[PDB]
Amino acid sequence: PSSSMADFRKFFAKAKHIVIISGAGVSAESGVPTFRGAGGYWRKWQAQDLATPLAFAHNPSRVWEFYHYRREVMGSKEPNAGHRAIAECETRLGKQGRRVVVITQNIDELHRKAGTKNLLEIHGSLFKTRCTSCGVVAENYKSPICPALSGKGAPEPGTQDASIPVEKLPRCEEAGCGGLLRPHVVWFGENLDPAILEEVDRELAHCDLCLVVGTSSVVYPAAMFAPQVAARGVPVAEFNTETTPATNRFRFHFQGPCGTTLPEALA
Amino acid sequence: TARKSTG
Ligand SMILES: [Zn+2]
Repeated sequence: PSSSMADFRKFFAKAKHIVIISGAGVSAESGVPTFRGAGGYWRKWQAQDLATPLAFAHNPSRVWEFYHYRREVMGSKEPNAGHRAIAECETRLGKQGRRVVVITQNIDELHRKAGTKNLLEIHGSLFKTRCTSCGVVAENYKSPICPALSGKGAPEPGTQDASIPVEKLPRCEEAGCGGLLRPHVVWFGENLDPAILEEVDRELAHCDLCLVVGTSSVVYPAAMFAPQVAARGVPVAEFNTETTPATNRFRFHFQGPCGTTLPEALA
Repeated sequence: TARKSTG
C-alpha cells in the first residue's frame, strides 16, 4: 500500500461518497483503552470473554459490572481530534452535496458527541439497554444504571465480584414488564442487526472512497467491509498505529495515531 | 456471515 498523502488527497478532493469505518483505535486518544491493546483487560478478562451471551447467561452480574464500569468511565470522555476531523469532514462535504458516512464498531457514542450525523453503530451502544423478555430497546445514561451497581465495576485484578442477585440487576420498566435488561450491544456469536447490515451494504456498494480507522480488522463481519470496497477497485486508506491482516488489500496505509493523521488527511 | 466472530 501507498503512504502517499498527496495521492490520497487527490482522491479525497473528487470523492462524492466516502465511507469511514472505525474501531476502538479512533477513541484511544480520548483516553479510552482499545480492546486488544494496553489496557484492554478488566479484572482478569478481556472483552471477548465477557461480551458473549454465555457469560451473560451464567454470570449476568459480572457482565453487568463490566458494562457498568465502561458506562461510568465513558461519561467523562470527550471527542478527540480524530473524531472531530471525521465529523467536520461530514459537515463540510454535506454542504457541497457530498456524502460522508461513518460505520463504527465502537459502542462509546463518541462519534455522536463529536457531531457525526450519518452514523451506523453496528455493535450497538454502551448507553442502550435491551430487555431479554420483551425486546424493547431504550436509551439509558443513568449513573448508576441501577442501585445495586452503585460503586461497583472496579477494574483492578483481585477485585471481588459484586454477585448481585439477578432481581437487583437492571430491570425493564416498560409496561410493568420487569424483565432482565442486557446491554444493547452485539456480542460474540450474535447477529448484527439485519436492517443495519442492509444499510452498510448499500454504503459499501456505492462509495467511491473508503477510510478504515483504528480497527484491528480481526472481528467479523466488520473486518471484511473495507476489503469488500477495495476489491471493487475503490481506493481504501487505512489509518492505524500498526499494520493489520487486511493492510495489504488496501490502496493506502497511513501509520500513526489517527488524531494526527486524520486531521491531515481530511483537511 | 452476520455473526460477530473472530475470525
Ligand atoms: Zn421488557
